[PDB]
Amino acid sequence: GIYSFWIFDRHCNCIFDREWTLASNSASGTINSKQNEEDAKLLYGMIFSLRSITQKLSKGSVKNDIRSISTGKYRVHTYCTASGLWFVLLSDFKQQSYTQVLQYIYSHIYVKYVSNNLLSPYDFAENENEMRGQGTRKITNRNFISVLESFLAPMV
Amino acid sequence: GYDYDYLFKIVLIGDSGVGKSNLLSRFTTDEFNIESKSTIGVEFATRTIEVENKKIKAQIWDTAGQERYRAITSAYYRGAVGALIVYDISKSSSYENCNHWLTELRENADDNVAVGLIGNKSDLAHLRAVPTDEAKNFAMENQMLFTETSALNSDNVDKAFRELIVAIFQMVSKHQVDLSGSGTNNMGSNGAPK
Amino acid sequence: SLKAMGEEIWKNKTEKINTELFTLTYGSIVAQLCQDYERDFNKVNDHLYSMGYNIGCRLIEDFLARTALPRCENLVKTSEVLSKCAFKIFLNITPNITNWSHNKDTFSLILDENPLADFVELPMDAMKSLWYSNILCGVLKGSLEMVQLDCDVWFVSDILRGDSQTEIKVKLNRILKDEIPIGED
Amino acid sequence: MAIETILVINKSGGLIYQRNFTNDEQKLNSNEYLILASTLHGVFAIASQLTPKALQNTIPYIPYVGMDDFFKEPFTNWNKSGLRQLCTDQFTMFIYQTLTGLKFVAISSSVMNLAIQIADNFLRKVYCLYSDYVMKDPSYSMEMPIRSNLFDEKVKKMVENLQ
Amino acid sequence: SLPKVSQSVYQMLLNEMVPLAMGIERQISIKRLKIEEHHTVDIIRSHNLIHELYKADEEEKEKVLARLRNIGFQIGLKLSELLIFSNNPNLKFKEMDLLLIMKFICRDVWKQIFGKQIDNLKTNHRGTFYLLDYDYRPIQSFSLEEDAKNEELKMIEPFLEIPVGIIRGVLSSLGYSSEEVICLASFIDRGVSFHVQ
Repeated sequence: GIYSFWIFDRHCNCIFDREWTLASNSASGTINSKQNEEDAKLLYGMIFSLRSITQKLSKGSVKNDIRSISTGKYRVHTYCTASGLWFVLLSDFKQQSYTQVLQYIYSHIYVKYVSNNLLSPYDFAENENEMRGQGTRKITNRNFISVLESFLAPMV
Repeated sequence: GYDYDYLFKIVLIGDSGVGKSNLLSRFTTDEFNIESKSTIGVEFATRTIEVENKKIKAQIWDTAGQERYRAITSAYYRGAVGALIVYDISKSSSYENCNHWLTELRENADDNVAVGLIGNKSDLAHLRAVPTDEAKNFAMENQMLFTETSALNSDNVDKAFRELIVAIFQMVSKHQVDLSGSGTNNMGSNGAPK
Repeated sequence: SLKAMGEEIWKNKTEKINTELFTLTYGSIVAQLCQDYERDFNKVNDHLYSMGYNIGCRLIEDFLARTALPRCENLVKTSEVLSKCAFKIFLNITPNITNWSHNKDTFSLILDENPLADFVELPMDAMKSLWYSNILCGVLKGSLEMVQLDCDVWFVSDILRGDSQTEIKVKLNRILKDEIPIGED
Repeated sequence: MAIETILVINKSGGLIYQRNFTNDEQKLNSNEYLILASTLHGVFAIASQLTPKALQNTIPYIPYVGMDDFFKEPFTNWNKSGLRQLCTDQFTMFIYQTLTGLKFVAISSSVMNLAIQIADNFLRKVYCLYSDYVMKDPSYSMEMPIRSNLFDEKVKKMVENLQ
Repeated sequence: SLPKVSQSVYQMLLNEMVPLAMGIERQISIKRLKIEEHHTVDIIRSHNLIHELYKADEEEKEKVLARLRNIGFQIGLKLSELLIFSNNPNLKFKEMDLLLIMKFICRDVWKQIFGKQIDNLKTNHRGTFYLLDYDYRPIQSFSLEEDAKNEELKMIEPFLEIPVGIIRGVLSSLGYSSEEVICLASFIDRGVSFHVQ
């Protein structure tokens, strides 16, 4: 149902990446150390190149953005908010677009527990010029991870 | 429309920081609407010349080295017909693996390629990491076109591209004869009998 | 289009009373800066601006979470959404858009009523030294840059010092870019 | 379902054919199509390499597209670790790799799994016209744009037979 | 009924007079900068301003915590008259007992700031009334890192000095100055504690 969940900031950093080794109701993952950063660079560059070629190919006035990228095995689902903060999500087949869940996370978990957390920041940047893509920092909030592993767990 | 005749792909390969991308922008159309480099890796640039009353379109793919894209680059040399190994005379460790780039590019590019070798940043000629006569010799027993580019004068690199497209042209120059289409007669009133 | 969806968000949002709270809260935290500096008034504007910045930068993600909006680019669209579904959602009021520039750049933001200076009378020593609702310039300067614009806001006049209206003359100076995810190889 | 633009790219990156069908607009100058086609070849390469804890059947049918027809029986595909279908709001992009490596790209102005089933039975019927009318062509060298003018109004009839 | 505005801008206003308190004490006049119309304003934001209180000199922290109850004092003694105009029946100014104004505050103030009652109230009969609420509203959304739960209570301890000032203000509306302390006091099923003096 769900293989992996990722966030990307405005300043081109993966900041959250829940992977499921065996999927199912529960699994292991979230190690940025085990080449998760290299996978994030591949995931980001893919979505950035396809988001770049969509705006050159978009007639109309309200330009569009990626809704899903299939492959022969899995799918990529996106929700690119206007503040430059991208929810990508790698899934299985036999079920339609997860855009309702992907805005439910933004409307009930991220703004509930990260942006309205005021101990931890919203920028997620130490504040240097080595934060353009090349620095790595993580929010790690205890209540955020608990409810985010709680909600996706029925979708095995 | 499009109306060109042939289309070649030419890789630019080397170590990182040897100065390939600044070499690419000065001599050819650039920054059209390309998203950038590193987002997908290996930026693409285009150059349109004509040889022998045929129109030639050349796409130059400056390969990017970041260790992360090393697996991706292999697949990008598939079908690559023109090639250019770039090295800088100031630094010296690029020439230790320039031969390795040639070996990797003789592998899985085409049946036959035409690899040039170009010395960027000859503005720092006084800072010569490797002698030009050794690289000239190493081009001579590897059948390679050899160039020294100032990076302040674009005439040398432009001349190199024109001659490289000539040598790769005659290599693939398919024979052509004529398309005149002038043979007309037979305007009658058709006394047919079947 | 918008004003239907603004009332649609005014049917599923958590509400409380705008009188007897929040004018109290903002007036108490401007009375603290009045007494904390120790009765100097051209400094409290440059602390309320620097506080409104930090309260706007986190508000913008809540506002994009409530209503699904794209990244606004021209000043037709920002001026439409600020008058129709930002101030209507958060503060129940709506402004109006006059004093439009040449070349689609710098406009004014006349506020009809104001639930920050509501039922406040301002003392005579700050007729020409204080801006009262200068958390609003903080939320606009620290909120419009977070949709990757770059702006400048300032009050021009206020009801407390002057018969003319409360208006903010927001200026577009430049539009910022998106950055490419490495320096180089 | 529907198709608005045929794009045929090579086995080595840059494209050899495109013909916007009733687009009535030219958003991209002809030169851009080359960097778009090379970008699709690159992201088709990249979408191989990321794949999650998987490592584990694409059987279309005959829907009678185009009105005898070209084939009768369910068949297979040839790419699994690779890009197959992009989906956005204005359009939807299908892509189809052959076994030899020759990708066919179809941009679709009709949006919102059965679209795969109707899509690849059209993108194999453009592959049969490619192998019938461009391969038997001694003026056509390999690795060259498709300058034949029979291939255009052999595929225009089948796509206006679709939509 | 009444004219209304949204709770999510008020609660986010209510969370952050403590960065305002350290920006008023530390800035008497890594820090950053911004500009306006031929000016500049030197900015410091909230994550790098509550964390100057984990490294606070002890007279500086205790100088800050008087200001939080001073804010609460001003909003309480300004709030009590408008809650009198709401209803506030059957109590007096000198007010010889204390439970009838502790029945007032949990039903009448704490609904108008937080929407519910103080759900527990314990009666020491010599004048120490315990006011316990289980899920306090502005501290619904604060958490530290991956199981570093010891070092966050002492980090977040300025944030309870607003309802010191609230109950100072609504009792200085009824006459006098008192003494106040706070607790944490976790629940029994799916806390905070205030005294009276």
